Amino acid sequence: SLEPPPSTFQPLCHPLVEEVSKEVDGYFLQHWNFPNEKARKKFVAAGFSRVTCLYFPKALDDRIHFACRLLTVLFLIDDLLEYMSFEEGSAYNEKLIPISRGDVLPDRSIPVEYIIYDLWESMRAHDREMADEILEPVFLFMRAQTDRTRARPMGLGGYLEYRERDVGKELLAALMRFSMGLKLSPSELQRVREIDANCSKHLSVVNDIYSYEKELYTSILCTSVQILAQEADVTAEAAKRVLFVMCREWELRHQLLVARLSAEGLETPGLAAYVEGLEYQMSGNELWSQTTLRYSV
Amino acid sequence: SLEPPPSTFQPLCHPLVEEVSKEVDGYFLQHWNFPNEKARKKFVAAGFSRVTCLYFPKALDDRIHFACRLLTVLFLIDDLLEYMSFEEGSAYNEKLIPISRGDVLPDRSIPVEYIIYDLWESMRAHDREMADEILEPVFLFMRAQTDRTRARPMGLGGYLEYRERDVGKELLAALMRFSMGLKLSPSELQRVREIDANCSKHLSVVNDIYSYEKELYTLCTSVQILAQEADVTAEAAKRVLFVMCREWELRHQLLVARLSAEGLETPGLAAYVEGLEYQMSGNELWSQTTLRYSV
Amino acid sequence: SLEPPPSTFQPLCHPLVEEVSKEVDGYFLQHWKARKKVAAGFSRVTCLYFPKALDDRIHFACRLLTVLFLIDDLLEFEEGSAYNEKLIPISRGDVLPDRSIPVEYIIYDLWESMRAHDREMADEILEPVFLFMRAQTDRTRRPMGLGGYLEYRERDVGKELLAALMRFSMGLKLSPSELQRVREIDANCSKHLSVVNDIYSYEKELYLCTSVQILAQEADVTAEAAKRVLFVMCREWELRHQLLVARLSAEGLETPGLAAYVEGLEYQMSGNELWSQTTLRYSV
Amino acid sequence: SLEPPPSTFQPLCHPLVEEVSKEVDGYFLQHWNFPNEKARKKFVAAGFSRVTCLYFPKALDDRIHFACRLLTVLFLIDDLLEYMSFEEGSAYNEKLIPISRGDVLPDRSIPVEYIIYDLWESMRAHDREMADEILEPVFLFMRAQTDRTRARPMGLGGYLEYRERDVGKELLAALMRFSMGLKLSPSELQRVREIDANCSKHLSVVNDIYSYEKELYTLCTSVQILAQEADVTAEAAKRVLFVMCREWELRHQLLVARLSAEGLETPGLAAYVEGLEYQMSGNELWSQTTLRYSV
Ligand SMILES: C/C(=C\CC/C(C)=C/COP(=O)(O)OP(=O)(O)O)CCC=C(CF)CF
Ligand SMILES: C/C(=C\CC/C(C)=C/COP(=O)(O)OP(=O)(O)O)CCC=C(CF)CF
Ligand SMILES: C/C(=C\CC/C(C)=C/COP(=O)(O)OP(=O)(O)O)CCC=C(CF)CF
Ligand SMILES: [Cl-]
Ligand SMILES: [Mg+2]
Ligand SMILES: [Mg+2]
Repeated sequence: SLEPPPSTFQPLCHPLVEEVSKEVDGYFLQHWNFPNEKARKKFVAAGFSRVTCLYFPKALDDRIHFACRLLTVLFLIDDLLEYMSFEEGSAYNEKLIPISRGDVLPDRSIPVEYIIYDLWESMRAHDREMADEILEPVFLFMRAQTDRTRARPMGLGGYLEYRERDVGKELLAALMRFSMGLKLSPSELQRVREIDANCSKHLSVVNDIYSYEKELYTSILCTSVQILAQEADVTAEAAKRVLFVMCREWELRHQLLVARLSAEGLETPGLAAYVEGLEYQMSGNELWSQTTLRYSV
Repeated sequence: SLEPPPSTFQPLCHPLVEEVSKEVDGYFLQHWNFPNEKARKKFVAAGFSRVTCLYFPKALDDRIHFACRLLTVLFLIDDLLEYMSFEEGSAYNEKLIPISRGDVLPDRSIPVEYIIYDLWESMRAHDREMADEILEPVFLFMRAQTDRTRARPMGLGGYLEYRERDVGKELLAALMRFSMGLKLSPSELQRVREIDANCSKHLSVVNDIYSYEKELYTLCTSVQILAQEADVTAEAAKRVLFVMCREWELRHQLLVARLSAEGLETPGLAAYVEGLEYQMSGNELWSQTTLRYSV
Repeated sequence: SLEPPPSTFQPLCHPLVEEVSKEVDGYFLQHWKARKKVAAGFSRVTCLYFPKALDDRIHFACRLLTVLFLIDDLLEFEEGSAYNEKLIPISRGDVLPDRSIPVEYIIYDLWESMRAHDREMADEILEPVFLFMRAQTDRTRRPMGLGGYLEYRERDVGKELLAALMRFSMGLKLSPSELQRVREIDANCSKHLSVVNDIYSYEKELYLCTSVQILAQEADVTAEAAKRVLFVMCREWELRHQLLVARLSAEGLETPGLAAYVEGLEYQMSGNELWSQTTLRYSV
Repeated sequence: SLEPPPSTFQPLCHPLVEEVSKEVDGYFLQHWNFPNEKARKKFVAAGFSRVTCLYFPKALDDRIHFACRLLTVLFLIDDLLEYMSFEEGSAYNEKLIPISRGDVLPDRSIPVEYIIYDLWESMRAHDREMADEILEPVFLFMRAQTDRTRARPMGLGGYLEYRERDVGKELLAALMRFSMGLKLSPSELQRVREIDANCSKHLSVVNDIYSYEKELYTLCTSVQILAQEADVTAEAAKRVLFVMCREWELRHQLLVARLSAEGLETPGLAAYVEGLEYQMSGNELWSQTTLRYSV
């Protein structure tokens, strides 16, 4: 099989993983309109709350659950969208957006509508200012869930630059800041721009490495594995390995940029905690990619 | 510095290296026109025959000197071109091409001319049939020594496919077939087409990796390219490219076995495919030592 | 030899152009060589870009451009990012301008007058403007092919600054729900503006990143030859724009505000062309 | 539908077109094993010798038939290859090569085998020198008919650079020189490198413009690539590309004038570049009329 190269990074989980998993999972099991029982067992087996704790281990104890709820519903909605058309899904989420802003009261008879309205109302209660900060990142993501992918020849360079702007990863960085109470200033973010780009790249390639077998079932393939294999003319497996070393090079560069950021006296306490959180998203994303059933054939 | 990742390929120097060295080196130490003495000293150190012996280890004991000669003169000529222009250089070699075919005569007063003539007459003398096989390969190559790079940005893929056609690595393969008395038939060579590209690509990247510093002083190299596309330092890029070379090495082996499974292959190809394997490991050792890449 | 191919897009000019031009030019030419020329046609471009702008807002746009144009180039130590960055806080009004340095109180007053006419929409242009100003002062690049460049330009900031400034000029209120519906049309439009720009500014910018150089290399033809091919490509995007607008309408997603928005984008393209040809900024 | 933009070039056919066709047709009509009758009917419809007179309208009267025969057999062999695997076809043509060289006699009982042998035996008999001059161009093509295309992300520039090296266009140019009796020296050919690359792109793109739909059933053409990089329809890409083709026609005229103004144009090159012009004009008409692209 495939062996991951040496890494100075290691996966961690949020301390309250078990308590939150129970809480959040419980809520949805009683509120979410699940199809049959096999579905409820498939939901618990997924442990979305646990996935979230693996991504945001350094999240505040009284905030980690918000993230678990947020991602949980996003994962669920993403599954529903699978059985819908771009027109349907687009309209579906576009409706939940005003409900998320809290500018439209939900139809209490529809689960997803009040779960969303409630989740955001709850969030604004805990921290109005920061809760508003993640509104845009979330919608940007939601709208992207139903966007049509334009196919065009892309070399490794173009592909990687494209992933640097991935909205899913942008959502994770903004959600992580919320779960950690990190209110970074405009100057501080523009200060870690390279770090973010590098990280977003890491997360994506790691996903490509383990999601390849899945996507290669085409019964519109956009992945670094495919691109690196054709450009270097090697097998997909050969490309996966090469891509993995590249990822370690991005971990190194991360440490370099973090050292540079500090050496220049620009590492405020927040950025310190932030760039650390990012290190855990990278290691967390890797363990997840290696186990999640989403990538299972 | 840079630590090369594990390889199952091992270099090998041709046994007669030391003798063919004294021989060939001498031939040029009296015939070729060297400026002063410093030129000669350096020349000795460069050890072109040694370099050749590292690339063609399995070369027939009574043919290894030919190669050492062919590459010593090209290495020599190439060096002179660094002081000539695209018009001057293109003609310089363009003039030597006919004489090489034997269709023209070598002005005996002109070192380089009779050496090339004598060199070839000698080769057709040993093996007329094969001494010709490497006429075009050498020419197509000589003319390439004076071309002007075109203006089009290349990505990793474009650069690699481009290196799969490298005229130089093509010359090597041909000069090796000659040094090993391997008369491959057209149907065979094509059967190893992918094997030639994968190899040429391998030789070029290893070269890039060790020649980066040198070239960097003013660029078409896999190091700068991957460094820009992946957005990492040149060093990080070298490490990645090196691992990539190991994949090409593993691929080579597969291209070799696959060649026999779907129909075992003649001793010629079987031998040739092995010769290619030695150029790869040979080139690596060279790249790590040749002063050509030193500052 | 540059004979623009046929186009169905007809450029419009704001009827108050003459009025506002002298009005606006007469301003900076008081609060700012022996030359100063004008011949550039700043307020003139604005009027070609936003011909449907509201009569009482058209001068605002001319001022924001007459200043942004005197900055993009003109006054611009290849990292004088401190110059621009020192004008953002002022723009928001969080810092007062030294009545001595024109470029300062010009920005201040300018923005203060924009909020006073309409705060909401005035604040909305802030970010789009800063993003433009923050953009390009040198931070660019890796290997760029045609497709990469056009894709890069589909998300151009200046092109984003125009749509922003345009909505403010016409008093067009659009929700992200509606803007999201016109992403394709925006990307397409942004390309048209950038390539036309590249075609006529090739000489000036050459005195680099431009579709003219790239196509010339990839097709291996001269710059002028590339300009002609690029022009035909612009006519295709014009056709695509119409098709996209047709679709927006049929898909029942067209709303009055959106109907005006698209048509306005058409004006920027046609206007951008007429201008680029005449403007002595690229030495006609 | 698709209206071709203005052009200063015009298609031209060879005068002996009617006689050559008759001659070349009858020959194959009796020596070539046509499955039934439906085939012979189709065969005549193709007008292979008529296609040749369109591409080489300036061919010598006593040579144009050599071209028609050559293309006809290649066309036919291309069709039979469609019913063979890569390994099959590769071995099929790999056998006709040693035969074309005249090095191995044909099995007179197998049509394709003795039709090739005799053809080359004939050509050498008319101009041994030039005949051998085009052996490699033909073999380079034949071996490409059974090649596996390596798919990789490719932009416009990459695709065009690749087409400049198209073996088919190389064959037409080589075959054209043979048909026109133009023995170009190495210096002359090197002198028209750009011109050949420019023309090679032109023929290749015009083909793509008209073979798109055909290939658009259930991969590697300038149409799909430009449409995707510019985000326009394939139909629009075709209109843009056509204009580009006129630009290349312009480039051709300017390269000839410069090549002339620099005193580098010879009587042979003059006839050659004009021959390429008609190759571009002819290829365009063919692309619009051949049934090879229909449905
Ligand atoms: C992005 C996250 C939550 C967003 C909610 C959802 C449904 C994310 C899943 O969207 P994608 O995974 O990007 O499409 P994909 O499966 O890759 O073809 C946290 C981690 C999820 C990942 C999914 F890839 C990876 F980090
Ligand atoms: C195929 C030959 C040698 C193989 C060893 C190699 C890779 C020689 C390298 O030839 P170069 O194109 O100049 O790359 P470089 O920047 O000098 O390292 C013949 C020697 C030819 C020369 C001129 F081509 C001498 F450099
Ligand atoms: C270049 C030649 C003729 C010019 C007519 C042309 C442009 C034929 C081109 O047919 P293609 O659509 O390019 O598919 P191909 O890969 O060439 O089989 C002689 C080669 C003979 C053929 C017969 F099979 C090739 F098409
Ligand atoms: Cl030209
Ligand atoms: Mg500018
Ligand atoms: Mg410009």
